[PDB]
Order: sequence, then structure tokens, then C-alpha cells
Amino acid sequence: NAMDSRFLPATAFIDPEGRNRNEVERLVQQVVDLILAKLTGAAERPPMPETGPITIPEAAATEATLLQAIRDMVDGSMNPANPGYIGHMDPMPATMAILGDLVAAAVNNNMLSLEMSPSFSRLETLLLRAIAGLFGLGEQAGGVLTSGGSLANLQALAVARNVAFDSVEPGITGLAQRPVIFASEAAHTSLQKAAMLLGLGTAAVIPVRATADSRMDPEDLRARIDQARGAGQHPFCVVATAGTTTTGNIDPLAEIGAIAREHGLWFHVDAAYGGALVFSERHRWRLAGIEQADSITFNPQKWLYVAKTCAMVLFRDAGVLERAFRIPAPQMRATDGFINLGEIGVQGTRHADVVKLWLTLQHIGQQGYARLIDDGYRLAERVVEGVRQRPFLRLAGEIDTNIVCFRGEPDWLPAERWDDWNAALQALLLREGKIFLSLPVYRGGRWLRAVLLNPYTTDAVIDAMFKQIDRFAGR
Amino acid sequence: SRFLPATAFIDPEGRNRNEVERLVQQVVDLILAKLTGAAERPPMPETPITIPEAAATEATLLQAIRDMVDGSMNPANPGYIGHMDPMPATMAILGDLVAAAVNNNMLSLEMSPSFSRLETLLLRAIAGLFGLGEQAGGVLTSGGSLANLQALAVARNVAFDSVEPGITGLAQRPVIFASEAAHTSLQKAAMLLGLGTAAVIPVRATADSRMDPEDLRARIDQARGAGQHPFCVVATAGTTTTGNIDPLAEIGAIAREHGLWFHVDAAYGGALVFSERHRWRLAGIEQADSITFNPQKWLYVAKTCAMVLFRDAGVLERAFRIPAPQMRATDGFINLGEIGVQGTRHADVVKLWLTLQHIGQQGYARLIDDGYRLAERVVEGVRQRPFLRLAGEIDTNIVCFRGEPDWLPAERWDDWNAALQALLLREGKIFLSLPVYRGGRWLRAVLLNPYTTDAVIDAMFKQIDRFAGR
Ligand code: NA
Ligand code: NA
Repeated sequence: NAMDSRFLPATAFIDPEGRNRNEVERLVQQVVDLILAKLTGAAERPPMPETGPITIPEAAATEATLLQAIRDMVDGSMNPANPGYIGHMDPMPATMAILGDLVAAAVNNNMLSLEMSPSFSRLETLLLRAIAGLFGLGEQAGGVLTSGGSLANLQALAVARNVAFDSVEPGITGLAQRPVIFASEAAHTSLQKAAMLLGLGTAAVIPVRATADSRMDPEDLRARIDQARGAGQHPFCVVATAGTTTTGNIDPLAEIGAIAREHGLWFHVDAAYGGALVFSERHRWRLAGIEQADSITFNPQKWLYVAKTCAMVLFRDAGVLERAFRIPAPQMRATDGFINLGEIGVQGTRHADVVKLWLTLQHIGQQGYARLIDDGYRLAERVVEGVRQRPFLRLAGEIDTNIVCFRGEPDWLPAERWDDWNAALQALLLREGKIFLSLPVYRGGRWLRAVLLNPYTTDAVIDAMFKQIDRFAGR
Repeated sequence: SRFLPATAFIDPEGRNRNEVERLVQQVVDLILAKLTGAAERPPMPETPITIPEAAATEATLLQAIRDMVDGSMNPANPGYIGHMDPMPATMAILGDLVAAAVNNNMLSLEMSPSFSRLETLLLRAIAGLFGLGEQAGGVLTSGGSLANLQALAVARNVAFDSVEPGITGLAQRPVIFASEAAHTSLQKAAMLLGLGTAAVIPVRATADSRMDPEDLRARIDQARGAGQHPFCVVATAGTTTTGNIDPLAEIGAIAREHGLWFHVDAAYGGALVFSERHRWRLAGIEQADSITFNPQKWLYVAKTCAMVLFRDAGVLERAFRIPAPQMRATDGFINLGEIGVQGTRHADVVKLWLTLQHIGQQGYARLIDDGYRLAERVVEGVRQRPFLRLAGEIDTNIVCFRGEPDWLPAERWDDWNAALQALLLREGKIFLSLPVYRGGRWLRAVLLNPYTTDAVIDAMFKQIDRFAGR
């Protein structure tokens, strides 16, 4: 065959009868040893790297070239494994998440259908049923894994739209009244992208006023709904966010949901980040009201430390996916009751994320996550206290998760020079402190953003951060 | 109190190096054992979930991995010849190990400084291979469904200016055209885009499952007469069931003649660009407005790996990207999340780039040749047996065929072919798929496994001969 020819490297594939096993094992071990050396020594690389030409070669690259490429890829990539990386909802991966993706890629199954993923499709369906149980959604609840929270939000909104307008087969172009959804002004932009994609347009996402603590104002929500109907629009969904992207705040889920139900609006909870609190006895009360959601988005890739991507959309009634999403096609359900997951997802073919998810959940355990979450809050509160002791600094508001947004508002500077002050501080922290904070645009200004995810971030890192902030301000 | 395993994470200062090395090695040795011994497992497997409070033991995790592999489908078996799902290239497996380890995010340049630039440059080069021109480029997507979704979204946005106001105010229903043999992801995309599944108007296909240009013309005029608004034609380069290629040049010319967006779904057949001998089959694709292509299929890249390419990559900024302050880097690159359906995204470019380098264009040309050779062996085997019938001519390494025995009434043909398919798998350890096609059940051979040989094909027909009595 081709694998005996001189046009293929002897290690292009793994011979299923072991004829090239020694050569493969050697190549595999090269990469394993290299990557392990890079990860066990990750602190040697800064949180951010210090800075083609791309041509697809005719002949096979040498193993020396392949390994150099891997080396260059790692060295030029961001390093959230560095204890000083505290700026984004992007964590160092759990060991079993890395190993899970090795397993997933090796067996290379397809979530598209049962016969292409006999074990994984069943594992995923059962696992998400259990997880929906943790959210308190009831016994009809379930969902699918998606390649990212944006897709999860897209699918929920698609179901909300289909349920309200019966649009699976005729579409929505016939409507005289514009469909609109409501969300906090601090909600994620994937909502606007979803609305665009769904044929609603970006402007169909009506922003609801958030408080000083970046939580949705239920009073304004009700006002916006009335105003929308007054404008001849057709509201059909409300989105509450459980852990906003910038400040990590949690909307008042019960109040929002009650308003949604009063007006017959689909209640979607975007808990991409904050959804992890269900593993925390100490903190899951913060999610009170989420158990009544019509749909939930949750991203284990964030606070559950699962290697990207890992996200899901859960429905309180999983059958809604067959009634108001699934395209017309003959039934092909298996004898033990499972359905081809491709039929009820945005994606068709899909990578088996369930492997790394299930393996990581088992390795760490609920108690493990409860501990990690507590440490997150602990570090966040240390940042909060440090800011409060510095009058030239300002919190964005109360915190609800392990995220602290703050900025310098010094009186030796006029307000219009604050963005440059903070941008320079962020640059200084990274360059000389090897500490990475993000600098999002928030409330028309530039704010510093701390996301305390790295389990190897210590009190000393935070202290070092403030120590350098002090010098930049001349204390 | 609550316990974290010493190997839950990898200590960046090496304090748990020895323990994490041992755990990784155990999984590596287990996976390598299963793959180098994959022929020991049949193509398909033979025959409660609670999140634990406490950390699971290493023995438990390894046993779970063992159970997961043994319970999975096995395309690495030489007898797996039924789907567009191949055994992964070695560097694709290793690529995903690398990607998970560094755990970067394709959402923005800041979160994937190397990967974002590598992907953009790689897809420019690939767009060039399709002959799309100097402005061409695109993004990797998690699946060809998303690629088709994004392409059709852009087509819609360009024609109806719908990025901000949407399409609800329209009076004429927007419709697209595709072969009756085209992929169902078009219908799902149409549903998602607010067009509805019925917006995909099926165009008659020939006996060889290729879109008929004249019927395309007829359906378009008909749509306009029925007060509809055509805005896109989708040609398919490698249909899912039979693997046939639409006449891209003729379809594209008709599309451009009617001012319609021309999208080529080359999810499978796109791989032919790496074949000097066979890429002439995609003649006409170079004038497409957009192209879908899935390296996860015929380029052996572990799932997922797919892309959408645009002849003018700039159209993503004018008719897709949502309003936001621009954040362009000084070297010209843009945050990929802004111009994709997905935001956060797994770095598929790692396995794609490593696999492309390892196999090379020569390697893919060789693999593709072998596929055609095996396919032609199946076609010849069918032609020698009057009780079997070909679905039509083949264009790629895919052969769709079925038994139509005269000792059975036509209503029993489905059962005959279903029984044959089950017999082949159980007795011969040979997997063919059995899709619904033209109202019946057809056998489907997809000859992708580099370790599938003539003997496998011979054993298949011998098995077929026994079942038929011959
Ligand atoms: Na709009
Ligand atoms: Na993926």
C-alpha cells in the first residue's frame, strides 16, 4: 500500500498490526518528553511570549523539523500555567484533560451519530443528564456538548426562536414584528453574534441596565419589555448571565426568571463561567433561580479547568430539541433509547470532548472543585482588600466570583488620561513583574481585570502585584 | 481536608514532575498498545454516571480509558470501509496533545499569539491551492456544518444587508439551490439562519448523482416566478453518499449569470487539491465565492478539522463581523473570534499543520491514488455480479452499491442488503455503511484506511458471493 511506498514517512500512521510500532513509539515519546519538559518547567516561560513563511511541503518533513515546529509553537504561545497569569478565564489544563484529548484523538470517533461514537454518545448524554441534575433542572433535562459557549448560546436562542415562531421549516422572513431578546448591558457579545446568525440582526439584542455592581436591573428589564412591545416588537427570550465576562458578576436569576415567565419569554441562563458553582456547597446559593431556567449554558473549559473546548447547552426539557430544532428526517433511535447527537446540535461532526470532561471530573471530584473554587474566592478577596487600601484605585463593584475588575483613577490626572495610566500600568506589570492582567474596555474606559484561576498563583504573586502598582503610583 | 490529587495539574516549577510523568506514561503506553494492536479489535464494538465526591484513583481512570477505547468504533481496523471517518495521522494525535497542553484560545490574538497567525497564513496558502486568488483566506471551524453555516450567513448578509437589522422584514422569501444529493447541513444551516429548511431548493441530480445545470436554471426562474428571492447556489464536490462531484464550472457560470453567491461544499472532495493527478476534477472551484473543506475526512486529520474559505477574506469584516471597536495588530492580523461563528475555539491548526508537514503533498497524492485504486476494485467486483448494481459512476474513493436480486421482489431488497451488511460485519469483520438513498437501502464503501488492502475487498465479495449463493 501507500504506507510501504517512498512517498510516505514510515510513521505517517500507526500500523494496526504493530509493524511500525517501534518507530511510532519513538516519535510519540519525542513529543511527550518535549511537552512534559515544557509544562513541568512552565514557570520558566513568561505569561505572554516575546514575539511564516507558510508553505505546504511536497515531501515529508523530518522528525527534527516537526519537533522544532512544536517547540516554536509552545514558545510562541501564551502560558496560563505561569503563576503570574491572572488575566483571563483561560486556565492551565488539568492533567487528565490533556490526556483525555490524547485518547479522544487516538480513537478519533465522531459525535455526529451513535454508530460513529457508540460509547461516547451514550456517556455524553448520561453525563449531561447528571450535570443538569446538579443545576436542579428536573428529570426531563439534558443537552449536548458544543465546541464553545457561543454555540451553546446560539442553540438555546435558536430553540427559543423556533418555539416562539414555529420557524424550523418556514423561517422568520414573514414576520411583521421584529423578534427581540433582552440581556444585561454586561452580557456576552456572543448574544449579538447569535442574533445576527439567527437572522434577527445584532440590534435585536436589547441591552438592560446593570447596577453599579454589574448585575441586571430587573426593574429596567420589565421597562424594556413594555417599551419593546410598545414599539411593536416581539420579545421571545430573556438572557440572564451568571458570571459576567468582565467583572464576573451574577444577575439576580430568580427575579429575572420570574419576569420572563410572567411575559411568556424563554428564560436562558448564560452560566458559562459561574455555572461551576454547582460543585460548591458554600457558593451555589448564588445561582438560586437557575433551576427554573428553560436553558443553561455552562463552560467547563473555564472554571472546571478542562482543556478547550468544553461547553454545553442544557434544556429543562430535552425533548424540545426534537420538537423545535431537529430538521425533518426519519427516526433512527437506538434500542436503548439514545439519539444521534448530530441531529440535535448546531454541529454535525463533533470532537469527543466528553472524554476529557469525564476524566477530569473523576480525577478532581466535586470536593476537589469545591476547594479550587474556595481558593479562587480567597485570592480574589486578597485583591479586593489590596485595592480598598489604595485610594487611587477603584473597584468596579462587589464581586460574585473569583474575578476582580479595578482601575486607577488618580487625582493627579484628569479623567481623560486614566486609560493611558492604566494601560501603562498593565504593560509594566507584565514586562517587569511577569504578571498578566487583562485590560478590557468597560464603562467607556480601560479597566484592569484579574481572574484568579491558576491553582499555583500564591499570595506572594498578588503582593508582588500591588508592590509594583505602588511604585508606579509613587505610592 | 477536601483532597486534590498530586497530579490534578502539572506544577510549573516541577514539584510533581515525577508523578505526572508516570501518569502520562501509563496513558501513553495504554493508547499506543490499543492502536498498534487495533486489528485485534473489530470495526464496530461488540456490545450509571455520577460525578464522584472524592478524587478517583489512577487505576480507575486507566480502566475507564480502557473501557472507552474498547467501546468505541475502530476505523483503524483494515476492514473498516464504511464512512468518511479515517484512522488519524500520527502527528494529528500528537498535535492535539500539544494543543491541549498549551491550552491556547483562538478567540483572540492575545490568547493564541502563534496559533492565530499560523492559522491565518496557512489558510491563505490553502486558499491559494484552490486558486481563489490574492485576497483569499478564511477560518478553521469545528466541523463542516459550521463552515457551511458561516458561508451561507455571509451570502445572506451580502444580499440582504442583514448583519444589524436581520431578515424578518422581507417580503420575498430568500432561497438557495443545492443538489438533491447535497449535505443536510445546508437545511440545518438554513433553519439556523432564519431561512427555514424549506429555503433549500433541491436541484435534480443525474443518474451519477451530479447536479443537472439545466434543472438549476429551471429552478431559479421558477423561484423568481413564485415571488422568491434566490441568493446562493451550492455546488457539492464529493457528495456524502456516493462521493460524486457536481460540474463546478458549469454551475458557477450559471450562478454568476444570475448574480448569485457561489458556494462550493468541498468538505470531502476538497482534498483533491493535494493530488496533481486528480485535482482537475474540481475544475471551476477557483471561481467560488466561498469553499467548505474538511481535512478531518480525506486528509486524515483527527476530528475536528474543517475550514471555510472566501475568495475575498475582507467580506468577513463587511458582512459578518458584528459592530465592535477594531483591535487589529500591527502586523495586520485580526482576532479570529470576530470573523467566525465560534468565539472560543480549540487550536485545530496544530494538528493540521503538523500533519500536512509530515505527510506532505506527495504523501496525500499517494494516499488518494490508493483510494481510487481500491474504489475501482470494488466497482469492478460489482460489475462482475449481475445481482449487484452500482449507484452510478464514481468521482472519488467512494462506491455506493446494492443488491437487486431477481429472486426477490423489490420490496425485499432493503432487507436483503441490511442482512448482507450485518453478515459482512459479524462474519467478515468488514464494515460497510447502509444509508438511505433514492428511497432504498444501499451499501456504501468509503476506502480511506491506508491499511485496507485488495485482500479485504476480495474477502468482502467472497462473503457477498456466499450470501447470494454464488
Ligand atoms: Na436587528
Ligand atoms: Na475541538
